[PDB]
Amino acid sequence: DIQMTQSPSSLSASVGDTVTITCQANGYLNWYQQRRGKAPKLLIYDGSKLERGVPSRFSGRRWGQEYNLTINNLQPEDIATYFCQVYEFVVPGTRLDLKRTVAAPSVFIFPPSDEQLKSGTASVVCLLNNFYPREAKVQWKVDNALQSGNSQESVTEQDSKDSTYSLSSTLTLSKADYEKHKVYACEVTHQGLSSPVTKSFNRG
Amino acid sequence: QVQLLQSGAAVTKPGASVRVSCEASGYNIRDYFIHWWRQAPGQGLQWVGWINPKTGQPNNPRQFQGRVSLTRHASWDFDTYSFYMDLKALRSDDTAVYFCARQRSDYWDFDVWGSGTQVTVSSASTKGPSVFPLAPSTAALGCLVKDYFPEPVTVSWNSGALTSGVHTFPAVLQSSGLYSLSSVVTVPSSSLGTQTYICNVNHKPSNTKVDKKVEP
Amino acid sequence: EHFPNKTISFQPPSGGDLEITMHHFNCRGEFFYCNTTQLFNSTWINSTTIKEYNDTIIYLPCKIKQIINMWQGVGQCMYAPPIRGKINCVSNITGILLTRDGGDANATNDTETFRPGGGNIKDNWRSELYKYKVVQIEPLGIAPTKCKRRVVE
Amino acid sequence: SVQCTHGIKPVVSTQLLLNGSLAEGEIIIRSENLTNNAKTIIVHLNKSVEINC
Ligand SMILES: *[C@@H]1O[C@H](CO)[C@@H](O[C@@H]2O[C@H](CO)[C@@H](O[C@@H]3O[C@H](CO[C@H]4O[C@H](CO)[C@@H](O)[C@H](O)[C@@H]4O)[C@@H](O)[C@H](O[C@H]4O[C@H](CO)[C@@H](O)[C@H](O)[C@@H]4O[C@H]4O[C@H](CO)[C@@H](O)[C@H](O)[C@@H]4O)[C@@H]3O)[C@H](O)[C@H]2NC(C)=O)[C@H](O)[C@H]1NC(C)=O
Ligand SMILES: *[C@@H]1O[C@H](CO)[C@@H](O[C@@H]2O[C@H](CO)[C@@H](O[C@@H]3O[C@H](CO)[C@@H](O)[C@H](O[C@H]4O[C@H](CO)[C@@H](O)[C@H](O)[C@@H]4O)[C@@H]3O)[C@H](O)[C@H]2NC(C)=O)[C@H](O)[C@H]1NC(C)=O
Ligand SMILES: *[C@@H]1O[C@H](CO)[C@@H](O[C@@H]2O[C@H](CO)[C@@H](O)[C@H](O)[C@H]2NC(C)=O)[C@H](O)[C@H]1NC(C)=O
Ligand SMILES: *[C@@H]1O[C@H](CO)[C@@H](O[C@@H]2O[C@H](CO)[C@@H](O)[C@H](O)[C@H]2NC(C)=O)[C@H](O)[C@H]1NC(C)=O
Ligand SMILES: *[C@@H]1O[C@H](CO)[C@@H](O[C@@H]2O[C@H](CO)[C@@H](O)[C@H](O)[C@H]2NC(C)=O)[C@H](O)[C@H]1NC(C)=O
Ligand SMILES: *[C@@H]1O[C@H](CO)[C@@H](O[C@@H]2O[C@H](CO)[C@@H](O)[C@H](O)[C@H]2NC(C)=O)[C@H](O)[C@H]1NC(C)=O
Ligand SMILES: *[C@@H]1O[C@H](CO)[C@@H](O)[C@H](O)[C@H]1NC(C)=O
Ligand SMILES: *[C@@H]1O[C@H](CO)[C@@H](O)[C@H](O)[C@H]1NC(C)=O
Ligand SMILES: *[C@@H]1O[C@H](CO)[C@@H](O)[C@H](O)[C@H]1NC(C)=O
Ligand SMILES: *[C@@H]1O[C@H](CO)[C@@H](O)[C@H](O)[C@H]1NC(C)=O
Ligand SMILES: *[C@@H]1O[C@H](CO)[C@@H](O)[C@H](O)[C@H]1NC(C)=O
Repeated sequence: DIQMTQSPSSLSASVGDTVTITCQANGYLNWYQQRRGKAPKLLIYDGSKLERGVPSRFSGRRWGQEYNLTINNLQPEDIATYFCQVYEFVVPGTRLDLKRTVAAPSVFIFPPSDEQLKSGTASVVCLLNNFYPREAKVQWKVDNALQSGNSQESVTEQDSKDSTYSLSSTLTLSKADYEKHKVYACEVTHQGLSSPVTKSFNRG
Repeated sequence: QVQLLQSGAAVTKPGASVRVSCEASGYNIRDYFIHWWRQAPGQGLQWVGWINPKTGQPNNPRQFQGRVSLTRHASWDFDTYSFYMDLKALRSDDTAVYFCARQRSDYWDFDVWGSGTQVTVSSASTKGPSVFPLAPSTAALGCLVKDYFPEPVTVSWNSGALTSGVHTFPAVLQSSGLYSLSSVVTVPSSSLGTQTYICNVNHKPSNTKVDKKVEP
Repeated sequence: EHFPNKTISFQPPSGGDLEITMHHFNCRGEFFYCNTTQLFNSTWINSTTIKEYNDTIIYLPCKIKQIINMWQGVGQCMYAPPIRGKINCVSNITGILLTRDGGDANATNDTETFRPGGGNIKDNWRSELYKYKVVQIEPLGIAPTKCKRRVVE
Repeated sequence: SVQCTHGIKPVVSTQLLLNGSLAEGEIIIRSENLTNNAKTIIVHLNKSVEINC
């Protein structure tokens, strides 16, 4: 029986800083850092021993059962995911990115053509662009009514230039429940924006 | 030097059999263990098993036992190997990348890692891409790449010339097994409604290009 | 005792070469490959029901091979000539080689599985020379004393 | 301390330890770590069961 835990895993830091992550374990720990869709790379093994061909900024603090991995002078290339690996159990990991780059989102609605309805399908999307932090609420409403369990939401990677984000909210509808209400709103509340914002659209 | 490499992407139908390979030749491989790791998309890693090149002895967790199988095929000089898996009776939500790694010491540290092979399984078999326009009323503009399978598809605007503030959202898959992703580009506020753009895509698994002339 | 609360289960070898899936040994010149799959399944939950049985003898099929690479890549390929007459072997079963199986990352169902076979040939000896350490004696020692060598004037 | 060891047989076997020795104490379990599944698990018996093949 080997138990695993992690730091709150929702952490961010600025360039040229130092951050600490925590793992609780009762075995051998090997730190792995992983890019997006790439094979993870071994970083620190045995808690404190440092692997050959690794930047010297890393460190390992073996104290009791707690574990630390402090990175110095945070550089842009350090933006990745980190997790501690034991024999079998592997923790979900951590998410690391730049911080504080606040930007107000903007709901963007684009009514489609009638062409896809000829094929018996409707599809409209609510877009949330240029915002940070990620957490927010994006929903659809039919003449300002509840709508849930019918939209698929996707978020692009962290925006490289402005250190921002962008959220997409694609909605699928049937025939009758689409044109029954001409105008819809997509209200979004977010930390970046000062006050919650609602949108309107027309088809013509 | 170690050049641990993994084969290319493979797609199979539900309930069928799939095979993914991995090779290692750049060191004394007759003595280090090999491990397989699979990672569900948007989720942490997951152990698959460990195989000994000495005897080919496999080992599996509880859930994957029976369904999975591990095998090695040595060369005559014991210098170049080729490790193969086989996941019989593929299930629905098992679409994940599969990693081959190497064990360095008794500390269970893995140094060398394979390239990784993308394996996806679903119904709604191979077909071309169809692109449905969005007509705008700063702003944006999207070319919804609907009803295509399987991944991936190239995306570009105006022969790739005009890519002002592109935002290609990752391909989210629906229940139907037909992939759909939204791609938008930053555009001015008052200038839209009169300008015309074009979206061009290519689906390598089906090898069909459709050019769409998006209009207000 | 060595595991807290988990019931134990057994299964035959899950695959690999014939030297692992099989019980390999030697008799008087020729080599045997006995399946031994009826001795490596069971389960044990709480010992509530004592499944008393009669004195049933167990018969194990045993294929016989001649061309063995009994060492993986360092032993020469062999060919044992057939041995004349009936051959019978009686021996001792003193130890069994086991191997655990990994757990799950979501929820263990209070059980662990053991599988026979496996292990390089070294383990067959590490289980016997386990009580021998080799040292050298350093027979020179130094210590204070109240005798000073009475040197002649 | 002994001058040198007792007899040892070079018998070779894979799944079972045929014709070896016995430990008078009890059923012993030996490993590097039982918590590490990679290493083999060696069990030792105190009441040898005869084999006949
Ligand atoms: C754990 O421990 C057990 C118990 O010791 C052990 O089993 C013993 O194995 C050995 C060898 O595997 C057995 O020794 C052989 O026994 C047979 C039995 O023959 C009897 O019957 C004949 C008549 O049919 C009588 O003539 C004979 O005297 C016996 O009563 C012998 O026939 C064998 O003799 C051969 O080997 C001798 C070695 O010195 C030679 O002197 C003899 O001439 C024979 O040699 C022939 O074969 C050779 C190749 O092997 C060849 O080179 C020669 O030129 C010649 O052709 C042999 O003594 C012993 O009986 C087993 N014990 C019991 C109780 O049966 C297990 O093997 C051990 N565990 C493991 C894993 O091995
Ligand atoms: C494989 O087996 C080996 C045994 O052969 C096993 O070694 C064990 O390691 C753990 C930790 O890795 C040890 O736990 C320590 O025990 C000492 C006993 O005095 C405690 O003092 C320790 O606490 C301090 O240890 C730190 C060391 O720097 C201190 O800095 C800190 O202040 C802590 O307070 C700690 O609890 C254990 O003693 C050994 N030996 C055993 C268990 O026999 C190894 O862990 C195994 N590998 C696994 C399980 O992955
Ligand atoms: C040892 O006995 C087992 C008994 O389970 C054999 O396992 C069977 O192998 C056959 C191969 O033709 C399979 O079709 C069966 O499904 C297996 N299980 C059962 C319960 O029959 C095993 O094959 C035997 N060893 C060898 C080398 O044949
Ligand atoms: C296999 O086990 C049996 C059971 O103990 C052994 O039988 C005795 O072994 C001792 C070993 O010191 C001998 O001194 C006795 O003479 C044996 N017989 C009896 C009736 O006690 C047997 O010897 C073991 N096999 C081998 C090859 O030693
Ligand atoms: C062989 O070892 C087993 C244990 O590994 C012995 O069984 C134990 O014997 C003691 C002796 O009083 C009892 O207190 C325990 O309850 C027994 N345990 C079990 C699980 O039954 C066994 O007696 C030993 N036999 C020989 C011949 O040495
Ligand atoms: C070992 O096995 C052999 C053969 O399997 C046994 O020899 C048999 O012994 C019985 C009883 O003495 C006879 O009825 C048979 O005719 C013998 N031959 C055969 C082919 O069965 C031998 O007794 C066994 N010895 C031990 C100690 O188990
Ligand atoms: C690991 O992090 C903790 C978190 O507060 C902190 O005490 C220190 O940086 C480390 N603890 C150690 C080394 O014991
Ligand atoms: C030799 O023959 C065996 C027989 O099956 C075959 O598996 C192997 O691929 C052949 N080649 C080599 C180099 O072993
Ligand atoms: C295991 O069994 C012991 C005694 O039978 C009991 O005290 C304990 O609560 C059980 N569960 C665990 C997780 O130890
Ligand atoms: C051995 O035990 C397992 C445990 O369930 C059982 O399924 C199997 O039928 C038994 N026999 C064989 C030959 O595997
Ligand atoms: C072995 O013992 C177990 C537990 O008592 C029992 O379930 C099983 O039927 C027994 N098998 C034989 C062949 O005696």
